Amino acid sequence: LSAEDKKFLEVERALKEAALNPLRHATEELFGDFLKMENITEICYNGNKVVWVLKNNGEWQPFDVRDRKAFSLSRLMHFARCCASFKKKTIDNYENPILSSNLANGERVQIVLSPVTVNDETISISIRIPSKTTYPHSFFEEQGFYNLLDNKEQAISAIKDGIAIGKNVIVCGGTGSGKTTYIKSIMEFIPKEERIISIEDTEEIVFKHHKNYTQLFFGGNITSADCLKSCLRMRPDRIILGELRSSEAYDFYNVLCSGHKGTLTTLHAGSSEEAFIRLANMSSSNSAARNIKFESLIEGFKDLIDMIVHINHHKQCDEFYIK
Amino acid sequence: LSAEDKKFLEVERALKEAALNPLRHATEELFGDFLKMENITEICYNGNKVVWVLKNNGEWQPFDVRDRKAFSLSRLMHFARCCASFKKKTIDNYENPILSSNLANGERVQIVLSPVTVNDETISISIRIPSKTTYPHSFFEEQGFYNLLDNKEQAISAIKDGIAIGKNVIVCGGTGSGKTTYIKSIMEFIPKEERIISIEDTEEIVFKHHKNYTQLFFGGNITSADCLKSCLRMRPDRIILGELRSSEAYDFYNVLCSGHKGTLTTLHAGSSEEAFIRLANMSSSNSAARNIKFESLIEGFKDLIDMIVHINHHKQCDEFYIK
Amino acid sequence: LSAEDKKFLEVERALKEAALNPLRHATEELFGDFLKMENITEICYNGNKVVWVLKNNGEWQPFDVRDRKAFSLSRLMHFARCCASFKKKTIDNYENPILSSNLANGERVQIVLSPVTVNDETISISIRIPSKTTYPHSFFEEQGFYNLLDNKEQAISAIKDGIAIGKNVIVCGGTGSGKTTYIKSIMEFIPKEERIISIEDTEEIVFKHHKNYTQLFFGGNITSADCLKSCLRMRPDRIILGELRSSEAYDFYNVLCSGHKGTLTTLHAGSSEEAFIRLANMSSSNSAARNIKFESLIEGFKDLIDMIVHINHHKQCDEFYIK
Amino acid sequence: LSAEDKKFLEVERALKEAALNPLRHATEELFGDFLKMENITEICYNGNKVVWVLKNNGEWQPFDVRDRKAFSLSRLMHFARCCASFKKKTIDNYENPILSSNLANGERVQIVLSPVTVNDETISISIRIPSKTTYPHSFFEEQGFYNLLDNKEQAISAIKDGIAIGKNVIVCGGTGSGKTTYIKSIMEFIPKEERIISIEDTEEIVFKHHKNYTQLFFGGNITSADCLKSCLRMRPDRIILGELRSSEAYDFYNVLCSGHKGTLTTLHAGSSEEAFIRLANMSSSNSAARNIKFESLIEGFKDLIDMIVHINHHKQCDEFYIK
Amino acid sequence: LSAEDKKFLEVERALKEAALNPLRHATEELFGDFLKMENITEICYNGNKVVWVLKNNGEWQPFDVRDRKAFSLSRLMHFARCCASFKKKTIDNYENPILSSNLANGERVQIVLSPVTVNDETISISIRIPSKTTYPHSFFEEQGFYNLLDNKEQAISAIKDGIAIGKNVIVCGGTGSGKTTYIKSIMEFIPKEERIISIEDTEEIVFKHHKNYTQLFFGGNITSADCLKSCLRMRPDRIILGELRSSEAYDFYNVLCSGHKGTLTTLHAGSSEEAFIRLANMSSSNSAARNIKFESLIEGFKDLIDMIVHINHHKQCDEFYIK
Amino acid sequence: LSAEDKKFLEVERALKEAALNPLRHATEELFGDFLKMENITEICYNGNKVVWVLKNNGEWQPFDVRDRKAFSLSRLMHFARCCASFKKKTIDNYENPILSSNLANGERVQIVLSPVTVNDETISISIRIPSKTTYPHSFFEEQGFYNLLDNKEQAISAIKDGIAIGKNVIVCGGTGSGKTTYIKSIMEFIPKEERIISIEDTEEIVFKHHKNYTQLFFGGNITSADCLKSCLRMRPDRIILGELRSSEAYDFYNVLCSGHKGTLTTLHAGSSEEAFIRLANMSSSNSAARNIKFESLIEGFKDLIDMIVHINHHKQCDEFYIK
Ligand SMILES: Nc1ncnc2c1ncn2[C@@H]1O[C@H](COP(=O)(O)OP(=O)(O)O)[C@@H](O)[C@H]1O
Ligand SMILES: Nc1ncnc2c1ncn2[C@@H]1O[C@H](COP(=O)(O)OP(=O)(O)O)[C@@H](O)[C@H]1O
Ligand SMILES: Nc1ncnc2c1ncn2[C@@H]1O[C@H](COP(=O)(O)OP(=O)(O)O)[C@@H](O)[C@H]1O
Ligand SMILES: Nc1ncnc2c1ncn2[C@@H]1O[C@H](COP(=O)(O)OP(=O)(O)O)[C@@H](O)[C@H]1O
Repeated sequence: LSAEDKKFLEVERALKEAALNPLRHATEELFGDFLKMENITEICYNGNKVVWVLKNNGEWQPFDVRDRKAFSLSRLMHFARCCASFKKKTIDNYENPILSSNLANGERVQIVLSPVTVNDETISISIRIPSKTTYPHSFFEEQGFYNLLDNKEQAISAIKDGIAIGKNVIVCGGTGSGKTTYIKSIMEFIPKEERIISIEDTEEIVFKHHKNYTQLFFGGNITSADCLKSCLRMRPDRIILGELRSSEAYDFYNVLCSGHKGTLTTLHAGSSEEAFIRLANMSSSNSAARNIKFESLIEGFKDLIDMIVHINHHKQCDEFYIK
Repeated sequence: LSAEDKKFLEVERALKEAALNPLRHATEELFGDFLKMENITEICYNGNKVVWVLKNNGEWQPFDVRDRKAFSLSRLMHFARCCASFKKKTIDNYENPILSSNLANGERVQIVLSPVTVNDETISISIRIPSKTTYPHSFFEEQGFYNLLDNKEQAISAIKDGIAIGKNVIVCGGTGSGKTTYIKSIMEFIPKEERIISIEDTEEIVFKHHKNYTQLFFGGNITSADCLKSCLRMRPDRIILGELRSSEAYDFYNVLCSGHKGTLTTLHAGSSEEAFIRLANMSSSNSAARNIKFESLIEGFKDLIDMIVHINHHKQCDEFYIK
Repeated sequence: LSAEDKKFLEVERALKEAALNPLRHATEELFGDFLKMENITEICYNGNKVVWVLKNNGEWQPFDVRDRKAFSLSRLMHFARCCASFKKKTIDNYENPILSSNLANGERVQIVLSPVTVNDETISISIRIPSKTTYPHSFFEEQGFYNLLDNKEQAISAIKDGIAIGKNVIVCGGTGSGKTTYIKSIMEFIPKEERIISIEDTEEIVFKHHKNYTQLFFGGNITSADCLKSCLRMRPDRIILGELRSSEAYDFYNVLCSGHKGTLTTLHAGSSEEAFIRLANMSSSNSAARNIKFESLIEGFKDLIDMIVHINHHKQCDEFYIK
Repeated sequence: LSAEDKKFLEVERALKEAALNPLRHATEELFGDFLKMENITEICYNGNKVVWVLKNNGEWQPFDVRDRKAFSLSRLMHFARCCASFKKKTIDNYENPILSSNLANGERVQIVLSPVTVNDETISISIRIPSKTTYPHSFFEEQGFYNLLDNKEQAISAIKDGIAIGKNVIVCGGTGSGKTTYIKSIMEFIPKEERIISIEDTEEIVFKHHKNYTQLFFGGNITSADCLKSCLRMRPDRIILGELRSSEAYDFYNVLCSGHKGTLTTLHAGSSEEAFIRLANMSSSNSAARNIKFESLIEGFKDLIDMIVHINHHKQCDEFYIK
Repeated sequence: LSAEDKKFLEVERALKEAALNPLRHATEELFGDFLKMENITEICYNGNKVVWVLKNNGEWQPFDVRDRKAFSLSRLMHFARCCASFKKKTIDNYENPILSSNLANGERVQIVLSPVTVNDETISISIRIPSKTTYPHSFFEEQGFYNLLDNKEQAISAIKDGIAIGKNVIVCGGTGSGKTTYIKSIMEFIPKEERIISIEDTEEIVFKHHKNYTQLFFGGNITSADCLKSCLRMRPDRIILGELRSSEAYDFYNVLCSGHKGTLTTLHAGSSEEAFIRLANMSSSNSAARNIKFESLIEGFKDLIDMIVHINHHKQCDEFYIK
Repeated sequence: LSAEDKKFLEVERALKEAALNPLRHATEELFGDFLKMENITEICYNGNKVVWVLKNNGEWQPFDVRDRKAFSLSRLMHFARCCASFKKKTIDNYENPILSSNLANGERVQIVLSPVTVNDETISISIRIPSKTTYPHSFFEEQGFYNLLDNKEQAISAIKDGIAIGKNVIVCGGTGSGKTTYIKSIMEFIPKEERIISIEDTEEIVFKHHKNYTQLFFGGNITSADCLKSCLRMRPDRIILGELRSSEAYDFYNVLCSGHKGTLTTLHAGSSEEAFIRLANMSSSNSAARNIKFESLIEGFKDLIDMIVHINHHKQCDEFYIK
């Protein structure tokens, strides 16, 4: 069937390779050395002959690229153009100086040009590196993930036993704090017989304890809401929503309201209460919420969310809310 | 008259068989062995050479299909196209990677293609098997359906008598819990002299006690609201609405507010209170509810619903709300 | 003037006869025997060779039509097609499987086809028979219409004296309970010098005690609201609104608010209070109500409605609300 | 200048007489005898060979017209067409069976045709006779207008003096009660030095005490709001708004809120309180009121209206609300 | 530069003169004698051979123009046509019988024609004469502007010292009461070093104590809001808003909310509190206010307005609100 | 690489210089002497042969330009056109008499022409000079910036330490008070290791303590919301939003609600409380805020804003709100 399968994919593969190879070459040329670096979370070029890399230890390390032709205005613009085209977009110095796209393997990219940047010779690029490593929960415990807590042994038992039972857990905190890395490690305590369905923007979640699952990805014309809606027609036991953002908020609400089994999700929020308040906000941005009261929404989540885990800028839990 | 009926149906039957036979063959070809299985509730192929089946006992059973040509990419894709075309739709790797359709006999089907799936060689399919068996209420009793209740004899008498009198009953719980199977066995206590009108998507309700009845089905351009609206112009005694979903919620509301006799329906809700809240929500998503207060809607349902029955994940009633 | 009047109507009559005669023949062919039956309220064909008739005594009587060619698929489809065309509509197995229309003399008809009905050989038809008989109030008294009341002689005097004075009365209850038949009998106590204007969908109201009146009928492009609005420009003493349904609700509201004389109307409602609540609902579905509070509407009707009469399924008054 | 004025008006007069004379003849032909009658308030033909006239004493008088060619269907229809065309409209048995128009001299006219009327041979017409007579306030006093009041001398002094000072007065009650006739006689107490601007549909208000004034009439594309808006740009002292209807309500509100001197108007309301509620309602039907609370609107009118006068069906004041 | 400047304006001047001269001649012909009159505030022609002039002493003085050809229908229509054209409008007896325009020097004009006026030979015209005289504050004091006050010397010191400091003052009252004349006189107490920017419809404000200022005027396609918005980009010390009316209300609100320096404005209102209520009303008519509460708006103005001055119909202050 | 960079920029530079040089000459020609002046904040020409300059000490200084050809009407008009064309706009005496644009180096410019100005020979121009100087925090201290406070040493320590920790600070006051100059000097206390991203209209913020940063500018089709939205996809540590205006308010809100690190911004508000109210207002003008309560928005900001600093018209802090 492989031979017969190769002829089946021949046309579609060919079309991707023609569109992606120019971008694979430009990406390696400019950022190969940096994308090879260990424990990095972001790479940024500020348009001034210096590349800034952000380590997981919260430190920014600059690199001089003054003597490289890859950081020549014409090479940078080629790269930008390869990025836009890959996602069927355009980037120019008029109606499209800001561009959102992805590299060949999925990492998100943000490019800005003149007139939006300070001047003529300044091109701005920033790439976000996905969570590509899985640390076992045991590791978190050893690194003292729960030490800033008063009920350390109570937190560690609520998480493990809570998720085994299928409670709706939310992991929140600021960017690059470890939310995605954390939800991944706790998937250990989901029974191995559970059917799991994930909704992501970029492949990050790995399945090492489950054989019955399906990954769903959004982008371009397929929204997050589309996937979630499709997900409900695919009989899941658990639903892992990569991260909440906007209108998906409301659709998420109803999924908890139909009394559905254990949902895992990440979200940007400063604390438990800022979360319950943030869930109501994002939820109002979606049409089918107009006739619903803000207090009605906040009181809903507070009744459906079984536990919230917040993480500070030092990658440690400093609040373990439980209902 | 059968000779004349046959010539009357000649053109429509020919058009359906032309469009449905490519589908019947492909469906048999891939899932014939699985659709023959007993006591199943779902069939899922996760695009990785294994077919997962969900049994009524809540267990998933994997089946290896590595040495089958039916699960070859070209054969799967032929099946997907046959699924789309049957419902006058299209499925492709661009603007239509997600598809909702039905098999020849009604079972709902969900298909996802790349770029939404994880990759190029991954096609995801999931089929939902309808409630095709009728178990007599006596059977539920014997299986200990009400054993988890403090008022067992009181519940069993509220149901039998309540429904004989024509009270508005609702059965909620999660997917595959047995709500449809339950409302079916309960129809025994509806007087045989009652005209019954049902509204379903897939044929599931059988009539073994009633001779005066009409079934209405929705799909495509015909909404559930449409059938409900036609229903009211058909003079029913009882109305069985297969399952509440979005906009129908509000039309449902009015039918209760007009004093109408015993309505029976199913809903996805975690509990009595979550139901009263859920009915208010879905009811707000429909236009002619704009000027209505959420508190007005929730209390309206509370006064009109005579009794709610919730079912856990073990197929047992764990709450018998009565007004 | 009759000769000169016949030539005036010649063209319009001819056009109706060409359109209505095919329907007069098809109607007699299939349902003549049933439309001749005494004390019936509805006739239904479920598409299974049996015609069900509903008696005023609440009993359904089946009739076997297995040996009739009028109930042949081709004869049934002809009938359906004659119904649609008469109201300038279309009925088919695609975008128009549900049809609402009327027979030649006004009775409302509801036809449903495949794919909405269960299958290929099932055509559903249901005809509602209008109130065509007038029972004198005395009759209601003799049949014990008010016996289930604690203040029987008080009810009988409030109705008679109340309507003589011109109070806003509402008759409510479920379908086929006798609301229309009741409002008709009480018209006896409206002074014979009153100018009366009725708004109906189907001619049912007769005038045996009044000489100064005008009947108004709605349908197709002329809504109920249109008639009511026209009615207010025709100087009425009393207004008899056949039955409240939707947007007419609000227009009805203002008619009571301008402090207008005695209005009679029927409505589907389970009880007094469900009525005041139902009047507010229907009233919000009409645009010019957006800026009005639900409590503002309910409190209005409660101040303008002078008495409500509710009727149960046994055709007896079981609640006589008075303000 | 009259010779030059005549040539200036030649083309417009010719165009009006061409369009109005077919109407003057048909109107004379059918209703000449009835429009000559004294003390009438309405003329109705119910399509059944009888013309009903409503006298100021509240009695209806029938007149047999069975042997008149004017009430022949073709002659009635000619009259209807002449009515429609005069106001650049159309009347037919399809999309325009209901017509609102005016006779040559202004009287409003309402015409209804089949299918809206009961049948083919039924044409309904109703004509409203304007307040064409002025009775001096002294006459109202002599007829016992205020005899139903506890504070007779106090009412009669509040009116005379109140209006002399310029307070905002409203006259309400039902159709044909005498509100317009009342506000007319009351104008006696408005100082003769006041510039008065009126807004009517039909000419009814006469000026026997004032020399500085301008009349504004609305109809067709010119709304009441239009005239009110122009009015404010004409520097009035007093404003007489013939009668409040829909949207004008809100524009009316603002005029009171700007401190403007004594406004006089008529409204259809059952009582003082029903008026304050009715003004809030009609005021909400106009856009620029969306963001205004119903309680805000009701209280606004209460503080601004200086005195309301209600009139029963016997043409007597039965409530004299003063602030 | 004057010679070079004349050639620069040659084309635009020529175009205005061709459009304005016909109107300069028609205006002098009909109203020259009246526009020359001293202390007048309005001139009105009611279409009945009499011109009414309104003196500042509140008296209307009629003038007979029966023997003038300028008041011939053809001369009046020429004048009307010259007015419409000047503002690029049209005036006729169909879709444009109401016209708002201005004479050559700015005065506002309102013309109404048949069918809106009573009849065929009646043309209505009304011209408002702008405040063209500046009385020094001392004069107001001598005429006893503050005598009806209990704290006369307190009022006179609050106004003088308050405006010197830059407090937000509002002058209100009815038309022709002296609001504009009053704000003009108090500009004496604005420090002469202040940059002043006015927003007017008609030039009325004079600058006799300030050298650094710019006048802004609205009309046609340039709204009041446009000017105010432009004004905020022209670094003003004080802002004098000729008069508040509608949507400008809200824009005005924000200008006070950004904590901006001393604003002077006039408004039509019966009293202090009617003003705070009127400011909230007009403010809601502007889109960007939808999500703001009426009580939220009223409480805002009440916190930002430092003092209100109301004037009665005798040109005297009868209420001096201070916060 | 500079040779290749030059050829890469050849076409864009040529296009800008073609469009910008006519502007550089005209600008030099009229305002060269004034743009060279020290410590100015605005330049205004009021169309009357005098140029007004506003000095940092709040004084306006007039300069006579009567004998200059640059202020000739044709030369001023050439300059206006050059201003409009540079920003792809048009300025004329019809539909575009008001213009908002910028000079060659960024300074904002506002131009008004007749009919908006008082007359034909009057062209109004006003130029805003950007904060182009950086004064060290120590300088503010020496000038007595905090001397008007009761808690001087407490304010000076809350600022230094507060900002070092990353609290959300806001600087408000009126135009030209020194908010931008203040936030600039305060950046000293932001750790040098922080990645800073700024959003301005005109380049004003300098970076003398930070090496990792990116500037974003908005104008034309690129909104402030756009840059803020791109900003969040660039991984900043601190975000400096030049100044809050309309819609950005709400996007700003969310950024605070996501727990994001220390944001610094400027706003036009009279005081702390006026700010919290002002943030709620501007935030409501943006769509996705519809379903949010004004009280919900005001309290949201209060909990998230860590400290507000207001500045009077003498360039001194007169209120130091801390949470
Ligand atoms: N009480 C029961 N005992 C054994 N099997 C059951 C029972 N109730 C339902 N089932 C089986 O479980 C499956 C799911 O039931 P169904 O009524 O369709 O669920 P729901 O509508 O709530 O998703 C069916 O195939 C049915 O035959
Ligand atoms: N006080 C009165 N006495 C006798 N006749 C009256 C009196 N008031 C009104 N009428 C007559 O009654 C009719 C209706 O009066 P009108 O003022 O037009 O009523 P409304 O505007 O309230 O409908 C008129 O023809 C008028 O001449
Ligand atoms: N104090 C005063 N004494 C005499 N005449 C005045 C006085 N104040 C105003 N007037 C005159 O009265 C008229 C009132 O108009 P105006 O001042 O513009 O008031 P508003 O804007 O409120 O209509 C003007 O023609 C003005 O010249
Ligand atoms: N504390 C200060 N002392 C002296 N001059 C100042 C001070 N603060 C600001 N300035 C000057 O005043 C002008 C306006 O300051 P700026 O920060 O741009 O105001 P804002 O943004 O609030 O309008 C600038 O030209 C600046 O150089």
